[PDB]
Amino acid sequence: TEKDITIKGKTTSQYLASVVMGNLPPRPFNIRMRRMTPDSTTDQLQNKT
Amino acid sequence: GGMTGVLFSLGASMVLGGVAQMLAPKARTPRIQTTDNGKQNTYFSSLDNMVAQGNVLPVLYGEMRVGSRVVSQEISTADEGDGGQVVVIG
Repeated sequence: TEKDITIKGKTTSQYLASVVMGNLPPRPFNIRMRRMTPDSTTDQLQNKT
Repeated sequence: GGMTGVLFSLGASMVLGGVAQMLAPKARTPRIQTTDNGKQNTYFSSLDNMVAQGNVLPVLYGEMRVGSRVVSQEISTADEGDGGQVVVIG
């Protein structure tokens, strides 16, 4: 894991944030992200990333 | 050509400007402006940011906090990030 991110705040708007990192590893490589919060079962929780 | 007539001594001809001038070469005062009001700036102080367009790069010799010449000024969006992984925005 390179970096984590956590958001805690009431908002109903499509909010976009930015996080930078220093690409120390050279040569073409691969990048991924994984969600840790399980998907909401009902329609009440709209936490979509 | 053997003799050198007209010796033409120079005494007070150079004193007439002042006596300390022939021991020390004096100093040059700056020009006074009007919109500047009464702030008599000298040639070895600058407490404001200047513009580096076709100008000379100043030198510093000791102490005496100074301004600078701005080369690049830019505003961007401050991204969230520190020297680590703690990135809480709650």
